[PDB]
Order: sequence, then structure tokens, then C-alpha cells
Amino acid sequence: RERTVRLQYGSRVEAVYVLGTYLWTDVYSAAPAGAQTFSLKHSEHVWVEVVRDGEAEEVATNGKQRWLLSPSTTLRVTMSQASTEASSDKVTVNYYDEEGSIPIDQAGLFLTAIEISLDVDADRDGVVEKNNPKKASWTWGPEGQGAILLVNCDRETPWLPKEDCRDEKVYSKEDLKDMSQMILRTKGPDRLPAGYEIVLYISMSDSDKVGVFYVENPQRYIHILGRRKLYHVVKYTGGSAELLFFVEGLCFPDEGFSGLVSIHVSLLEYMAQDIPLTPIFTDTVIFRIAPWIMTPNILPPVSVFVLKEVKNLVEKTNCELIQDEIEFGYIEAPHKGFPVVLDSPELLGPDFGYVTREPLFESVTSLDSFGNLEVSPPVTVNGKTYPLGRILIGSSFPLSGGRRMTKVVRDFLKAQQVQAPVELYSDWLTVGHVDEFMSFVPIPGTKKFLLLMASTSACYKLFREKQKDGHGEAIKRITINKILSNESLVQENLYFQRCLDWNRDILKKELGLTEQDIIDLPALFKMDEDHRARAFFPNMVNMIVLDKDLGIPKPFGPQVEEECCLEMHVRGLLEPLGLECTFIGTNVRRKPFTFKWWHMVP
Amino acid sequence: RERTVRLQYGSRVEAVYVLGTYLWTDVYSAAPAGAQTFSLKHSEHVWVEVVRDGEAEEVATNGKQRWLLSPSTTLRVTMSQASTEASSDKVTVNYYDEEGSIPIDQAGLFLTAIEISLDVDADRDGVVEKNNPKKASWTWGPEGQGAILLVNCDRETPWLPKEDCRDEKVYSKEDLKDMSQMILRTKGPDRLPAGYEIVLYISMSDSDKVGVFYVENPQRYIHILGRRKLYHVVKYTGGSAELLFFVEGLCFPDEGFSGLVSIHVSLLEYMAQDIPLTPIFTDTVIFRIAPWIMTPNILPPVSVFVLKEVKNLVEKTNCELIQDEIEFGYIEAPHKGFPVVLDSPELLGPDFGYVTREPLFESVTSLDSFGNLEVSPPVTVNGKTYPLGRILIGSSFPLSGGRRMTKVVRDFLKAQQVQAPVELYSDWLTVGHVDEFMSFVPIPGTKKFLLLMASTSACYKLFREKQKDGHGEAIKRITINKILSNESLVQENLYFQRCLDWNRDILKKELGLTEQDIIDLPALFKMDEDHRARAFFPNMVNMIVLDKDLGIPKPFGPQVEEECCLEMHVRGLLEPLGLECTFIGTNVRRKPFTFKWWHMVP
Ligand SMILES: CCN(CC)C(=O)c1cc(-c2cc(N(C)C3CCN(C(=O)c4ccc5c(c4)nc(C)n5-c4ccccc4)CC3)nc(NCC3(CC(=O)NC)CCCCC3)n2)ccc1F
Ligand SMILES: CCN(CC)C(=O)c1cc(-c2cc(N(C)C3CCN(C(=O)c4ccc5c(c4)nc(C)n5-c4ccccc4)CC3)nc(NCC3(CC(=O)NC)CCCCC3)n2)ccc1F
Ligand SMILES: [Ca+2]
Ligand SMILES: [Ca+2]
Ligand SMILES: [Ca+2]
Ligand SMILES: [Ca+2]
Ligand SMILES: [Ca+2]
Ligand SMILES: [Ca+2]
Ligand SMILES: [Ca+2]
Ligand SMILES: [Ca+2]
Ligand SMILES: [Ca+2]
Ligand SMILES: [Ca+2]
Repeated sequence: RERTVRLQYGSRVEAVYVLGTYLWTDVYSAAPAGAQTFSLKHSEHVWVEVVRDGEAEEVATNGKQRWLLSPSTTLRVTMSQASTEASSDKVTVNYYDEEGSIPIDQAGLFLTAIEISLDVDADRDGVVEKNNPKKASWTWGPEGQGAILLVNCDRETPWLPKEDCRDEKVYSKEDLKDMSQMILRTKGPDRLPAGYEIVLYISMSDSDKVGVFYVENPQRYIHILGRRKLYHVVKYTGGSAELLFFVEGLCFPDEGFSGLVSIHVSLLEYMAQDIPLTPIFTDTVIFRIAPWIMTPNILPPVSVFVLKEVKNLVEKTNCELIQDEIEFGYIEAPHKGFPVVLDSPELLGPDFGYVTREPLFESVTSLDSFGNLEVSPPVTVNGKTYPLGRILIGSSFPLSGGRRMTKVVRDFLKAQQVQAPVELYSDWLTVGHVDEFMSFVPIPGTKKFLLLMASTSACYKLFREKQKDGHGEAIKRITINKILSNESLVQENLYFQRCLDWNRDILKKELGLTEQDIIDLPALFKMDEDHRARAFFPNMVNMIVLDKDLGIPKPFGPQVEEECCLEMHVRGLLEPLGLECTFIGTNVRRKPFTFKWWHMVP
Repeated sequence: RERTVRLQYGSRVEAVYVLGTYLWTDVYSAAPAGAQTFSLKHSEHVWVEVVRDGEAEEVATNGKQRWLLSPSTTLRVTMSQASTEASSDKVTVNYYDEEGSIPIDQAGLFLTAIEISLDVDADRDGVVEKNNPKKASWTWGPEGQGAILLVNCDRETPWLPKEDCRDEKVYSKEDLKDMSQMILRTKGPDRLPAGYEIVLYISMSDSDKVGVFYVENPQRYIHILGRRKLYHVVKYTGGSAELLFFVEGLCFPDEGFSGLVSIHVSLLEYMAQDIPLTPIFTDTVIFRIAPWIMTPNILPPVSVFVLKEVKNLVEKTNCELIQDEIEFGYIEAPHKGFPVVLDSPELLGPDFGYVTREPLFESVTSLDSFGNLEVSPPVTVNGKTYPLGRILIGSSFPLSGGRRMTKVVRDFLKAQQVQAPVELYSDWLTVGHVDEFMSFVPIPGTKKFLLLMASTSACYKLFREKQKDGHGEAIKRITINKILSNESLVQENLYFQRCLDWNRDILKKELGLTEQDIIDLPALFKMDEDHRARAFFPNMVNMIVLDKDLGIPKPFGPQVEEECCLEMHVRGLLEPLGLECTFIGTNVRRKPFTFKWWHMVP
């Protein structure tokens, strides 16, 4: 920051100097008529250079030296410590005529040096460091830097109809733990010279994305910037001082909002009461509002929201106790984080947040329900790494006039960025959800997961062996022989295997999977009036994954032995990998990724 | 592209194979009840591998070999040249039971290999190369790649009320020179197997950004994709074939449109007449729509739009013959480019294009007029390079309730990206334009330019020397002595010098300038009723820059000699750098940067 401060003909000019800047001072155009030359004195804590045509040249406090007055001869003025009274530090310039060794005129510059810094935790360790030089940027990765801000979308105070960020008030110091800290640090004399004030400010646009709070009597809570407050004039305190503000996020990254926001402080010179002039200094900090993050099946379960055997299966973990209403995610900053639940178009408590997106022109379908919303385990895809996974959403083809999740949920999910969503084809299903045909399961040593796919061809292959084994009479009276000889039903399932393979191909491509990673599970569909699939027997892939325990729907199909040839087959596949199958809607809150989302690389 | 193609129990499956992909074929789940093992034959141009648990293993066309039937035993099928009749190439699989050395059943795969490529000039040399592997991306810089598309914002046909891109019709082959070429290249037998078609398509959203044209009888011009045409079914021609399409841009990069657009081709399998199934293949090309670019003063003039001495000054260049209505820019692709004029809220000819942006809710001010719109010479700013310069726009401070150029022109200018706009402070001026206080001028050997700034302090410094020289009577009867002793007027100009220095500081910072690069020109302002500045004498910095000839307003102030102490002073500064001053609204169309905008680096 090089800033212009001209000397004024015959006058003494008072200026405030902010440490970290330097002044360029025109001496020439202040010089009286007929001067040929100037000297200068300057005080201890002012560094002064004289500068002709690039050629810098420092000067002592006391020298009697003269130079030749030219427009190419200017000064550069620095100061290296704040002032303890106003003025005191100074630079004075003498102008001497052709001979005359007494100055004809003089011009001065009376400086008060102050330090002003607007500080945040840009290095992301939870401590608000002193003027991080990257605080005005935001970059990704471990070596990256820039401060993070949560949406205050929980509720500290239960009497309250809405989430904290919904008002412009704070009713509890518990709240401030959800907020990011920003400290205005100043260092100067005991009052500002006349006609200066310090003003925090934000843009009209950011004014619905942030709220800033001052803690008075640290106690009362003052809303200074935010909704309908774009600026706040700050009381300067002298000497070394710190003001503490608390910043809350109000909106998630979304269509038309990247999640970056700015807060500024200006030292504004005035010409009067009102008549503001120009900022003589500005400092800026950036916050990135932290995205909403979903949790996959490979992540350890903490609590299962659910009659009888759901409870009994969960006693083998240390979990507590519709899938279509709710998706559990979280939000995380270096300081704080907490579960936040997305709501399909009120567990709203302390440290349990809430988002919805309601359509406006558009209307909801079955594809909006959050069984149509899943996320992979972490993956690498041609080198790019997805440490938090990829969100998966069932769709229809774009020209097919079929169904689609609302744009407003879709844009929301895209806007979060860190789980780079992938669209699948679920609209061949009557309900239309990705959870009807695919699931992930961890392999309990690793680090490594499996994709489970429904497969009609595996089902026909299984039955043709059973009919061969003579279990064709194994059972409105449904036997294998009965199904196998149903030609019409066979066609439908060839068409459904086609839909399943389309998705198989997307999933492999976008999650970097191979056939090694995929288990096909036998499954069978009947075509409804719309030509869409609905399950024929209980849909086994549509399970609960409580670690290594799998809560798999009970098939009850054409059976043999004292159990079933489907429960034997599915047990045969999963159990030899580590996984304990229990055969029996639910919805499991999980442990966050230990992986911090801000370390993610572009 | 790995794609799924299952064998079908007992059946022969016909498939189309697109070169560049590979198939994964499940053999297991097709195998009859009781098989233990399979062999396979395959034709010459089919490459087949057998794959157990990762372990690939190629197989000959004729071998009698058996393998053990398992779900982990699949095939991988490739083909390396197109087919000349349908089927012909094939893979057949034999299934043998426990002993029996004659196959019990068999399943086949009858492949027709075709080549389909949607091709563009992604390497940016004007020739449409064969399947550039980066054609589906767009990257910046010299080593960067991705195809470029002009907005067709000129007019080939003058009877027409609007610019070409405004309809969905082409009335002249001249037009196609403004368009980008895209070639669907196919290679296959003489007909497609039954139930396949090729479909070009675009998104609803891109459908108002692109128009695509087919030249029939190469002649008639067919609109295939664009406004209200999202898809086009293409006639396959057999053998080695090329279809040529022409693509026109319709909209400039803008708020909410990055300037990237996509066009796709799918091979779509059908189950019937209608009943489309799934794309078995998709190829995608990306275009970046080329931005609108402004031209600075250091660039050579081609024609001056203007009573008497404007004409006489221009005869010293080889130029042809309000500044507030119009800004000359251009647009450039590797193939084509042409001047386009931005219109403040009809030189619309062949190779002379047009854009406007009209506000909607907002209304115009003086700051909308394009004297409030300039651009620097190329600059480097802390390493970042601005090879085309930076657009400069006069503004007011954000909290000041002052004037501002319309958001819609501002967003438009930002959206173009390559001249990263900078806002200045012009609202202290009655009119409010950047051209009232600053100009650039080339230094005629280089490569190097100067910033000229209006300066009230230089003016007072000049007069104080004239009054000293006793020219205080040099001249409603205005003399130097008269001005100097006007105290009220002195104050106003101290305040205006303050506004000028604010801008000086922005300009230095954002154009990486130093005092070395700046000439202050003497200037004087009177404060109007709104406290805003209007010039006192003719505003000299507000000049025409026709190379080394400067067309400088004639000052006519307090004079001496047979001319003026202001025309002597300004001549004294400029002429010793190379520049021929002529003292005398205009608007000069210039030579584009030789620098291609796509080579610019992020
Ligand atoms: C170019 C690819 N692309 C861009 C990425 C797409 O967006 C895309 C679009 C479609 C699609 C499907 C569709 N339809 C009507 C579906 C058929 C399958 N669906 C069924 O309802 C269905 C499913 C199975 C059945 C049954 C109907 N009837 C029978 C008898 N079966 C059956 C099948 C097997 C066994 C037993 C029964 C669901 C809707 N209609 C249209 N129309 C758009 C079109 C113009 C047009 O024709 N408009 C009326 C024609 C296709 C060309 C683009 C222009 N597109 C399909 C795949 C796609 F990739
Ligand atoms: C914090 C910095 N910032 C964020 C980046 C800004 O956007 C910013 C805002 C202003 C600004 C100017 C302004 N005004 C009224 C201008 C005074 C200069 N202008 C004149 O019209 C003008 C100029 C010269 C004159 C004369 C009036 N009257 C006289 C006598 N002179 C004069 C001066 C020298 C010689 C002779 C005459 C033009 C408008 N009014 C308000 N109001 C906003 C505010 C609330 C408020 O007071 N609202 C009513 C107060 C400032 C604090 C933020 C809240 N802001 C100025 C600089 C800024 F950088
Ligand atoms: Ca820190
Ligand atoms: Ca609140
Ligand atoms: Ca809270
Ligand atoms: Ca909380
Ligand atoms: Ca879900
Ligand atoms: Ca090329
Ligand atoms: Ca047209
Ligand atoms: Ca044209
Ligand atoms: Ca043209
Ligand atoms: Ca202009």
C-alpha cells in the first residue's frame, strides 16, 4: 500500500499513517514561487527517502543538506512504530531561493502512526493469529489458508420457533461457540486526531449471508453488521487494544452464492460532521461458509432412528436408538462442528442444525424423497480424490420428460462442492430411488468397501439351478417353475437388467470401480402400469449398514432346507468378507470423516 | 469407457460396439443349469480376454480351451476396426456339463463396430482435427486447448432489422465464416443395425446460447439445434463419412453465464418405434464463447469518428474519418474476428457487430455514458499479467448513495474476464467520467506508456510562478492574480486534488505503476451546486491519442508570449518523450492486440 500525501503550500498538514503502508509526498508543487532547492528535518520514528527518477536515497533526521526542486524529486515516508501522542512524529521541508541561506518558506507533515488490523483464523487452528497475510484470500488443501464460518442453523434456546441464524439477536453465550472470531487490533495514542473514524462494513449482498455481534459487559449481545446493517462506527480505544466480534453464517453455499464473504474496516477521514472524504486505509478478511456434508455407510454409526428386530440387531453395536424425510450430515470448522439434517421438501436442538430447500415454481415428485439420495465412500477417480465421497441422486434422462429431483435440492447439493454429485438413472423404478438397486458395505479390514447391485440376471441364474436341483416346487402359490416359465415377466427383467447395467457403468466410471468391487444380489421386478419396476420379493440390497452388521430385508421366496436358497446365497457372498448378516424405515446418524473438508484439493 | 454387455441365456445378442470403448461381458449368469465350464470362439477383429479376479488373459480365435464358470470369470471385449457389414464380427461361448465334451448350450454376441466422433478445433489452429482428446474441456494459455465460438452479432444481410444471431435462420454463405465448424465423423457398414439412431442434442439452458446449422445442397441452411430445438436425429451414411455443421454463438458471457456450452451426440438404442432405451455411446464437445474486448490508446488507430482541425490532425496518420454513446471493441477466434461496438443504454454491418445492455429495474445516470469507460495498456501487477489491459470505470463509494454505472453493464464487463475491470472514483465530477482526469499515451519507442493525470496542485504551482514572473495580469476578465487570491476556489481544488490522489493510488496499485509513469497536467475545477467538479479551463488530459500525435483541448487561460504558459508547459512535458502535440467529441476504432486472448493465463 503506497498512498499519496501531498505537502500543502505554506501549510502544515496533519495525517494519520497506518503501519504497513508507505506515503509518497510531493514536495515540489508546494514550494513557493522562486525556490530552487529544499532541505528537510524529520523525527526519529519517521524514515524518509528522497527519490529522483527511481533513485532512492535515505536521509538523516538533522542534516542541513539541500536538493534541486523538481517534479521528479518526491519523498517516500515510512514509520515503524505507533504513536503515543498525536503528531509528535513529523517531516518538515525548507525551501531556499537562489542564494539566500535562510528558508523563504516551509511546509510540514505532522504524522500520527497507528496500527489497525482486522484479524481471523486463516491458518485454521482455532487461534485468531495476528494479521495472517493470506486472511483476504481463501485456498484449498492442507497448505491452503483462509478462515471458515459455520451457518448458525442449530438452536441454543428451545423456546424459539426457528434456528439461531433466522433473527438478528443472540440469546445465550452458548451461541458464540458456533460463531467465528474476528479481532480488530489497534495500537496508537489515546485519541484519534480530529476528523477520523473507524467503520466496519459489508456489502448489501453479503448482508443476508453474515451476522456480526459485539459482546458488551463480557453480558449483552449487539448486532452490528448483517441484515439491514451494512456499517458500524467503532469506538477507538487508545494504546494497544483488541475488540472481539463474533460472526455467524446465515446461508449455505447455493446456486448463485459461492460461500465466500468479506468484512472490511476503513479508517475514514472526514471534512466535517457528515461530509465523509475518503478511506485512508482499508483491511479485509474473507470467510468461506462451511458446506453441508453427507455421511456414507462405511462411516461408524452413532445412533439408529427406526418394530422389534431393528432394536435387537442394534444391541451388537453401541449405537443408540422414514429414510425419505431426512438426510443426516454435518458441518465443520477448526473450532466447532455439529450434525445438521437436510429436510426433504424438527430435531432442531443445540448442536443439531437444520436446512431445507422448498421448491417455488416447481413441484415435488417421489425422486425428491431422500431414499433417492445417497453418497459413496471416499474414492479416487483418475487421480482426483473424493475424500468425503460423492453424492448420488436418481434421475431420468433429460429428453425423456421423466421425473427428476427438484432443481433447488440439486443446486444446493452441487453448491456444497466437496461431494461433487453424480446423477444416476432411478426413474425406471416405480418409487424411483437409488437405494432400491445399490448399497455400499465396508470390508471390515480396510479402508475398502464393496458396491452391492440388484441383479435380475443373478436371480434367474439362481432359480435355473434350483429348478435343476428340483426345488421348482419350492414356493397365491408362487414357485420357481412358475416364475421361470413366465416369459412376459422374463422380458421385463431383461429391460430392468438393462437399466441396472446403465447405472453400473456410471458408478464404475465416477467412483473408479471395477468388477472386483461389485457384488450382484439376486432381485426380481414386476412392471407396473407406467412400465416402471416394483420389487417382486423383499429388496435385499436395500439394507442397513451398522458397521459389519448388515440389516438385510428377509426375502421369503422359493425356499429350500430349513431356511432359504436366497438367504443362503446372500450369506454365501457377504459373510466370507467379514460381514455378519441379520435378516429382518431406518436412518443412521454417523461419525464424520476424520478428513477435514478444507484439506480437499481442486 | 467400459460398458456392460451381458450374454443372454440360450440367445444370440446383437450389439453395436463404438471404437474407443471396451465391453465387459458376463458369461456366467447366462450359462445353463449345471454347466461347470465354457469355451469360446471369436472372430479376427474382436480382441477377447478372460478375466478372473483381476487376472487378464487374452484368447485366440479358435482354441478348444475350457475355463471354470464363476461370477468372477467375465470377459473384456475390444475391437480395433469398424465393420463393413453388420454382425460378422462375433464372440460365441460354449457351455459344457460335468463330463460331456459336446456343449449343452451356447450363447453368442454379434457385434457391429462403428466409429463415431464429434470433432472441433480444440487446438485452435482453424483446422477441425480428428477427435482432439481435450475437445470436451476448455483451458487457458498457449499450451491450453478447447474450441472457441463467436457471437454472430454482426449482419450479413442489410435488409434485416437485427443481428444474425437474433433469428434461427441463415440467409447467406457469407454468414458461415462467422461460425465454428463441428464435424460428425463416422465409419461403419452401409446401414445401422435395427433399433439404433444418432441424435445430436443440447441442454434447455444452452438452447438460448447456441444455434447449429446444416448446409444442404452445399445450397440450403437448416437450423437443427438452438432456440426451441434441443435435439436432432441424424441420417447415418455408411462407410467413412463426415457431416459438417456450423455453430453460431447467440449470447456473450454475462452474469450467470460463463460462456461455456456443450453439444453432444448419442448412439441411442430403441426397443420399438418410440420406446427409446439408453445411449450406448455419447461424445461431447465444448465451446467457449469469445469475450468482448476493448482497445486502449497505445494500440494503432484505424479510423477516427468525429469540425475543422479534427480532420487536419488526422491527415498525419493513415486513419480514415460522441465518445459517450459507443465503445469500440472486437471479438476473435482462430478462424475469424471482427469489430463489435458496445452500445450505451447502428453501424451494424457485415463484420461490424453490436451489443447493448439495457437496465430493467435500474435507470441510467451520467456514469453509464462511455466516457466513463476506458481501458489501460497491457500491464503486469505483482506478476499477474494483463496482456489486453484492464477496463476502468468511474464510480462512487458504496455507502455514499452516490452514482454508479448500471449493474448490467458492469456485470457484462466483468463477465468478459480478460480485462478484469477496476472501479475508480469519478462521482466527485459533475459529469462523472474517468476521461476527465486521466489518459494514457504511448512512448513512441516501446512497449511503454504514460499515465497522464489532471492535477490542480500543478496548476497552482504554475500560476504562482507566472504571478512571480509578473504575468499576474495575463488574462469576464480572469487573471492569474484573480484566481490565486480566490481562497474559496483554492479550497475546492484541494478537495479535488484529494479525489485525484485517491484514484492515483488505485491506478498505481492495479496497473502496477510508479511515479515514474505519471505526468500530472495542470487543471482547475469549479464546484457546482452538488459540490461536484466542473472544469474551469479546457480539460487538456481529455485528449485524442492517434499514435504519437496528441489531440489536446486548447487551454486559452492566463497566457504569455505569443501563445500560452499552459500550452508551453504541456508541450514541455510530452514533446520531449516523442509526442507531437496538436491543440484543437471523437472516438477511434483501433487495431486489436496481436496477443490472442485465449493465451492469457489464470
Ligand atoms: C438422446 C439421449 N438423451 C440425451 C442425453 C436423452 O435424454 C434420452 C431420452 C430418452 C427418451 C425416453 C422416452 N420415453 C418415452 C421413455 C421410454 C421408456 N419408458 C417407458 O415408459 C416404457 C418402458 C418400457 C416399456 C414401455 C414404456 N412400453 C413397453 C411395451 N415397454 C416394455 C419393455 C420391455 C418389456 C416389456 C414392456 C420411459 C419413457 N422418450 C423420449 N423422447 C424424446 C425424443 C422425442 C419423442 O419421441 N418424444 C415423445 C425421442 C428420443 C430421442 C430424443 C427425442 N426420450 C431415452 C434415453 C435417453 F438417453
Ligand atoms: C466507510 C467507507 N466506505 C465503504 C467502502 C464508503 O462507501 C464511503 C462512503 C462515503 C460517504 C459519503 C457521504 N457523503 C454524503 C458524500 C460527502 C461528499 N459529497 C458531497 O456532496 C460534498 C462534497 C464537498 C462538499 C460538500 C459536500 N459540502 C461542502 C461544504 N463541501 C466542500 C468541501 C471542500 C471545499 C468546499 C466545499 C458527496 C457525498 N455519505 C456517506 N454516508 C454513509 C454513512 C451514513 C450517513 O452519514 N448517511 C447520510 C456515513 C459515512 C460512513 C458510512 C455511513 N458515506 C465516503 C467515503 C467512503 F469510502
Ligand atoms: Ca490460527
Ligand atoms: Ca441469532
Ligand atoms: Ca447456535
Ligand atoms: Ca451450538
Ligand atoms: Ca438416503
Ligand atoms: Ca485444429
Ligand atoms: Ca441467423
Ligand atoms: Ca454473421
Ligand atoms: Ca461476418
Ligand atoms: Ca471510452
